[PDB]
Amino acid sequence: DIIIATKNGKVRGMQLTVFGGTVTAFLGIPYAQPPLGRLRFKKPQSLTKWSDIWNATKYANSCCQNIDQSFPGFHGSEMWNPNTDLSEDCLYLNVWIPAPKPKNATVLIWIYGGGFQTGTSSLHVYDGKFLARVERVIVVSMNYRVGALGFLALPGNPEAPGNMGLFDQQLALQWVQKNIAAFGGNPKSVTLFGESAGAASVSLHLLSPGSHSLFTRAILQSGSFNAPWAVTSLYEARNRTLNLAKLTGCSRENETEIIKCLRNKDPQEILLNEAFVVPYGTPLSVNFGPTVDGDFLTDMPDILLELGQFKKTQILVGVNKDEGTAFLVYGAPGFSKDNNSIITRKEFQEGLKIFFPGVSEFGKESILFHYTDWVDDQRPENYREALGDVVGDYNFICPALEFTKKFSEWGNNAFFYYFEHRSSKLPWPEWMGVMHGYEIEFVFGLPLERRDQYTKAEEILSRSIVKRWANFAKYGNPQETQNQSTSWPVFKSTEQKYLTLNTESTRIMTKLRAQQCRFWTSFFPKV
Ligand SMILES: *[C@@H]1O[C@H](CO[C@@H]2O[C@@H](C)[C@@H](O)[C@@H](O)[C@@H]2O)[C@@H](O[C@@H]2O[C@H](CO)[C@@H](O)[C@H](O)[C@H]2NC(C)=O)[C@H](O)[C@H]1NC(C)=O
Ligand SMILES: *[C@@H]1O[C@H](CO[C@@H]2O[C@@H](C)[C@@H](O)[C@@H](O)[C@@H]2O)[C@@H](O[C@@H]2O[C@H](CO)[C@@H](O)[C@H](O)[C@H]2NC(C)=O)[C@H](O)[C@H]1NC(C)=O
Ligand SMILES: CN(C)CCNC(=O)c1cc2c(cnn2CC2CCCCC2)cc1Cc1ccc(F)cc1F
Ligand SMILES: *[C@@H]1O[C@H](CO[C@@H]2O[C@@H](C)[C@@H](O)[C@@H](O)[C@@H]2O)[C@@H](O)[C@H](O)[C@H]1NC(C)=O
Ligand SMILES: *[C@@H]1O[C@H](CO[C@@H]2O[C@@H](C)[C@@H](O)[C@@H](O)[C@@H]2O)[C@@H](O)[C@H](O)[C@H]1NC(C)=O
Ligand SMILES: *[C@@H]1O[C@H](CO)[C@@H](O)[C@H](O)[C@H]1NC(C)=O
Ligand SMILES: *[C@@H]1O[C@H](CO)[C@@H](O)[C@H](O)[C@H]1NC(C)=O
Repeated sequence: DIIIATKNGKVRGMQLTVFGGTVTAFLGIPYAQPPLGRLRFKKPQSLTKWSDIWNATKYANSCCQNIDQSFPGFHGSEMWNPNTDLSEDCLYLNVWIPAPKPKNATVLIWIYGGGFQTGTSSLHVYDGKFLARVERVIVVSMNYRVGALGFLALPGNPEAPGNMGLFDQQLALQWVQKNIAAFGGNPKSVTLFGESAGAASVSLHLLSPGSHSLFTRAILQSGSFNAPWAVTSLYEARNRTLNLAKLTGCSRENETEIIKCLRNKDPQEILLNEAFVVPYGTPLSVNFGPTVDGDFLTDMPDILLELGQFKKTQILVGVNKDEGTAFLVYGAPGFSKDNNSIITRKEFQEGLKIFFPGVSEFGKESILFHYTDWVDDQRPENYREALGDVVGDYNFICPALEFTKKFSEWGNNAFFYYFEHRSSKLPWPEWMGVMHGYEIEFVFGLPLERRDQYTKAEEILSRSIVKRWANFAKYGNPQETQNQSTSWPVFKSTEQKYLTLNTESTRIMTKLRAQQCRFWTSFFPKV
């Protein structure tokens, strides 16, 4: 029996057998007043103590959110949908400490992704019990608000200021500062890590001053704030807020009266109208996301980055080979998870209209120009592979590289990886490759479980990734010093070296997607 006393009360953990060892899990610790009733849309209010022993023995409610209904029954897409009840009462976090209780352990804090509209910390692929067991780090994850309930913004108006989901996270980071010492964790050695919108959330904590003192280092997996889907403009955020007010009858004229009106609508009514607040939509459409609120973010983050105004520390940043493929079966004509999705120039051109709806005819032509100079015109998958690369280079790879370039320029160590291993278990078709989101199980040491059908080569690759991530977290340097591993160079805006992760040879390469990213980063922004 194990009971930790937090500043707000006592909490009872539970015991987990992992790899002939024992990990203690604390699942579902409240970290704020439930944002219910008059607290909907407002910032997370601090929590009143409890006298009891909170039985943090089961994952808490996931936050309200629309569910991806594109592949019922299919574990490839369903493994990402929430696996506890949805509920506005969802501000909870989890703690995996190694047993025997550590003394002064590095803390890893996981922020999930999901387009800022979806996600939950209780996913099987976010299970921190492995990392605690193998590397004796403490893993913490939290649920934060998503969609309108977590990112609605009427600027200046505390009734709905924006970035509430980000403030949810930041209140969790602070819970860890005030409480993790009781769990055997060193609040002075905290590494934020996250994926996709999680990764972009991590970058926004580097920029936000109120986060400066809540963490030590940062890890950005397939995502950063300068990604085109990541920050909403103050204009759009109001249009999207008001358009939502029409669709729900809640359109008033006193702004606060509008918010008053939405607080009395049902979570399902708000959930069901979010989709239409944009006039056109793409599969990469963050309807309600981060904005420049003058509280969490003081200015347009693209400026803060450019002018060095961020927490000075080490970052580890990477992306997956085929970031873009998953999105093609959510709309692109001629694509399917269930055939080889060979497509034509005309199908290719039509999918550009799908993925860049507001872009001029010449913008769409320029994308076709820079991705169809076929080295070999014979290949039939030319246009299929091109579109995946379009979406992946524009939405994920290039913004990650540009962020690492820019952030390293102010003198901090940065390490870049390129994950190129396709899971031996992966349930999606082969034309999709190394998909967005499918390094996460390797980062969390799930292949370390030999009773899971992963190959032995995958066991090692996970084992090495878990070592590298932990060393980065403890000592700001992501090396695997013992097993004669390939050393991981720092990323310098000059030479731009990165590490490839794979089951065969881990190599050191240079200037990833240089041709493609000069286009996306210098030309295309101007069209
Ligand atoms: C700001 O919002 C208006 C309104 O959008 C319409 O109403 C919403 C509730 C939602 O259902 C949208 O799809 C609606 O279109 C936008 O103006 C609309 O623009 C679209 C573009 O296709 C047009 O078809 C509609 O008829 C327009 N309706 C009105 C009332 O103007 C406007 O474009 C939005 N601004 C931005 C920057 O997105
Ligand atoms: C690949 O499949 C797509 C998707 O269509 C569905 O999936 C198939 C596996 C099969 O069950 C189809 O009958 C399904 O409808 C096909 O795209 C369709 O293509 C036809 C003709 O090309 C067109 O009328 C439809 O509008 C398309 N629908 C969608 C949703 O894209 C595509 O033709 C298949 N291509 C190859 C090369 O196999
Ligand atoms: C990385 N994790 C975050 C993976 C989780 N799902 C997605 O990221 C995703 C979601 C998508 C789309 C297009 N529309 N929606 C709708 C969402 C958002 C709003 C309400 C309905 C649900 C595309 C993708 C990309 C995607 C899908 C499956 C997958 F295996 C890996 C992936 F990369
Ligand atoms: C919280 O849990 C208390 C003790 O839990 C029970 O006993 C221990 C030894 C374990 O076996 C555990 O799995 C058992 O459930 C309960 O006595 C107490 O009522 C619980 N409080 C709640 C659920 O509010
Ligand atoms: C815990 O340790 C604190 C300082 O050490 C920290 O850990 C190492 C790994 C580095 O990241 C370093 O920067 C950190 O400062 C002490 O101040 C603290 O009192 C220690 N507490 C206990 C209970 O051991
Ligand atoms: C809007 O309504 C609120 C709630 O009564 C009120 O306090 C606020 O001052 C109003 N503002 C205007 C401009 O009418
Ligand atoms: C190093 O190699 C041994 C086998 O010689 C393996 O059991 C161990 O876990 C490895 N550690 C890593 C890759 O971090």
